[PDB]
Amino acid sequence: SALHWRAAGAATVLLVIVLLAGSYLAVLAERGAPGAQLITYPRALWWSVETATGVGYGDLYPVTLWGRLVAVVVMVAGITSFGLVTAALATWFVGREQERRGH
Amino acid sequence: SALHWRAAGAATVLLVIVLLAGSYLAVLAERGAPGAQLITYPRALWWSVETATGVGYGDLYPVTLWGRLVAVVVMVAGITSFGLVTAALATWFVGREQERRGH
Amino acid sequence: DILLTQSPAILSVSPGERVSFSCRASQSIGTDIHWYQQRTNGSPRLLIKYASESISGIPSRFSGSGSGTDFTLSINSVESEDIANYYCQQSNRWPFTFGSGTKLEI
Amino acid sequence: DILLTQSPAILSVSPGERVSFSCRASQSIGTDIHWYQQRTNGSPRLLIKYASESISGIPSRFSGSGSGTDFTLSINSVESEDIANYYCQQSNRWPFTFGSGTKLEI
Amino acid sequence: QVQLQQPGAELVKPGASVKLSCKASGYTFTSDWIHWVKQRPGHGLEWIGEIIPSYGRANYNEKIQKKATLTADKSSSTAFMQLSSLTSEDSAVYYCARERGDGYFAVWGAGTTVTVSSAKTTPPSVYPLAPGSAAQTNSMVTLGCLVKGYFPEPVTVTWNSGSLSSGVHTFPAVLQSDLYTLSSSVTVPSSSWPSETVTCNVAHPASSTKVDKKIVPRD
Ligand SMILES: CCCCCCCCCO
Ligand SMILES: CCCCCCCCCO
Ligand SMILES: [K+]
Ligand SMILES: [K+]
Ligand SMILES: [K+]
Ligand SMILES: [K+]
Ligand SMILES: [K+]
Ligand SMILES: [K+]
Repeated sequence: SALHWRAAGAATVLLVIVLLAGSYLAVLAERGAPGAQLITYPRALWWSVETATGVGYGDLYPVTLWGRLVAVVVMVAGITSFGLVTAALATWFVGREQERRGH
Repeated sequence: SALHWRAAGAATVLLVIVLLAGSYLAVLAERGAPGAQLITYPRALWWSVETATGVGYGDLYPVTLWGRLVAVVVMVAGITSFGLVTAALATWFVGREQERRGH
Repeated sequence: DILLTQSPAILSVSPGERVSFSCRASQSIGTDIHWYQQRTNGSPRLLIKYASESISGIPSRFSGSGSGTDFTLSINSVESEDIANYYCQQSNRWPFTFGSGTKLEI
Repeated sequence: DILLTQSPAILSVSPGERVSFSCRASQSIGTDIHWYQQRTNGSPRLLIKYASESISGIPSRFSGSGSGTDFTLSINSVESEDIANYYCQQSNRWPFTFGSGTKLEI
Repeated sequence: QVQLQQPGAELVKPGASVKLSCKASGYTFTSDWIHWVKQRPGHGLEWIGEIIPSYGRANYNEKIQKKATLTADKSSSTAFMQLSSLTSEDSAVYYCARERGDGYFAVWGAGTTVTVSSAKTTPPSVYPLAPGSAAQTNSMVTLGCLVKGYFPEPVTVTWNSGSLSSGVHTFPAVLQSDLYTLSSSVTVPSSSWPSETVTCNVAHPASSTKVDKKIVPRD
């Protein structure tokens, strides 16, 4: 296994950790704030996923400072992970095209 | 430090500047328009981040022409910055794979 | 905060007859409502979770329905052991809140 | 624009008794409500910000609660210095608006 | 096994403070929240606050005056509620409940009856209630126990250590001169008494006393 496929795997594992920790911390941050909906773990996890994927339906979102800071970490982890996968795919294709051209 | 890691760092710093200036200008543009919610700085900043990351929960959005123009700049700055990071990661992986193959 | 209205406060029914308790939320809360039973001098007891989901150990004559703002707890053929106070509770928005409660009479 | 209803306009209470002022918004405004006190011939004075957040220099007997459309300012054990007019104000949507005010009597 | 264990009662003087406990057992997760609910006699359930033991953070009902302070001990799996500066308005049953972080209260405690009063603790006197010599009997016979002069509430009256539940009802206590009094009724087949023993069990957790009283025919 080369570097790019290693970093991609690591980013995927790390993303899973961020989703789980993010769901836990979001509930912890949002409870205590009147009107907050991000307050139970199952839907918090669903919120984490759609935050990391950038979909953001808007059915759930943080209203507190720390809940929003947690969200930012989830967003960045998502953008970085999927960005790291795209870069890895590009490296794979560049290398294969390099061999195909006999260089 | 090579070019790609330099541009990535510059894009990150520039993005931070856009988020701050964007939050300030959004409030300035949205105040004066009845029904506007993007009118206080703390949540405007949160709006800027979720705009730059493309998440867009829909809890906050501009309703004025200039507020929307500001939003467009924030979006593009976000897409460009994270796009510049992905390109930098790809260059890093291509270079390392190049060495791994002894070329 | 979310207000849960339970009316009527008292429900009189004949033995073996179907009864329905109502719970109305001050705003839309999907299906995040839960039902509890409290007999005289007893502690509350979960009957239905998430509006309609049954609980292990709870008689099949207990059921729930509704979504949004209007929720209903139903008892098929009321028997003597069902005499108690019935409370609804929401978990959609913080803080959790309880309804005022409905007493069942036979 | 957002209308803030304060009823009743006058609240009579006995000394040492807990009192509660109500503020109702014409639409949902989260927790973007703020409370001010204005004594006779005085300027308004911030008591509570963002529905429930306490302010430095303000006696601990002053508290706030609520979210969405229904908000409450409370005073634990009303004393003579609390005699004033009480206004709520929203910052959720432009323009900012004030409630009609509630007068406290002892 | 009982997942949530609370003390039966606590007597508090006006102005004093008390710390209620709630020892948890069964499955425990990092996503567990412990809640506290206040119920005044004749009234409904009122949410007080919550705490997450795995982190120690607590949240409180903003709509009411904060007289509670929640803490937890991970080593003993016990939750605590510190009630301070109590008045008669604070006299109620306080339940603790466990939520698996999914919004509903799966299990509740038995409840701790808190009485705020200046009066002194008094254990109950239990007297037997057997029919008089002239009383005729049908297929059933009615016996009883007189639990008189105790403070504060509550008392728990069982018959034959719980084995005799059917045909049993205990009346609400009456208050007079800072002392409570109630009776408990039991109805068994006439042929079964007194050949098969009948004994009431009166527990008064406020004074940590539990007494028995065998019901025998009048001499
Ligand atoms: C990254 C932030 C960790 C979660 C912080 C908990 C916030 C406590 C709420 O007052
Ligand atoms: C890029 C736009 C700068 C902000 C313009 C302020 C708009 C004035 C509102 O009438
Ligand atoms: K996207
Ligand atoms: K999106
Ligand atoms: K919407
Ligand atoms: K979106
Ligand atoms: K959306
Ligand atoms: K939406």
